Amino acid sequence: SFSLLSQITPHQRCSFYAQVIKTWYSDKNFTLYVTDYTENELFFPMSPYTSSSRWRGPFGRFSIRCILWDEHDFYCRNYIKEGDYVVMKNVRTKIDHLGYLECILHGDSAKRYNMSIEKVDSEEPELNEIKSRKRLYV
DNA sequence: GCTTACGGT
Repeated sequence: SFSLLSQITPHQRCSFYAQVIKTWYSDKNFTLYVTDYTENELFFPMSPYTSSSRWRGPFGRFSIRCILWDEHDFYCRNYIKEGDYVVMKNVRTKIDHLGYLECILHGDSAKRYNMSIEKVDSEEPELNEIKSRKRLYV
């Protein structure tokens, strides 16, 4: 079952559709910042004032950081692009030191947890709520 | 795993 990002909670696995606002690969991991244009009280509040001008996403508590490790790194780092849509499945959630909720795709070569992330074609009807809610927001 | 809400690799 899928959840809107508004609905998800830390230390409970979740699946959701989202649009990618930001990517950044590093020597340690691959990070995404994603939104479905629903607000979560535990998300980081992005400032309209100090955010990078490149930030093509919403402000306030409307996006979430996703850390991708290992196999998830290697798969996505030169594949998932900013603006792309994704479905993420049975990902783990946790907080950072300041209490902000984020999600994590950790190593799992045994696939114990049935984790997956895959691109969704822009025209798929599954993305329609995201597109409308963006309207509402914009 | 994670100091970051940057960069453009």
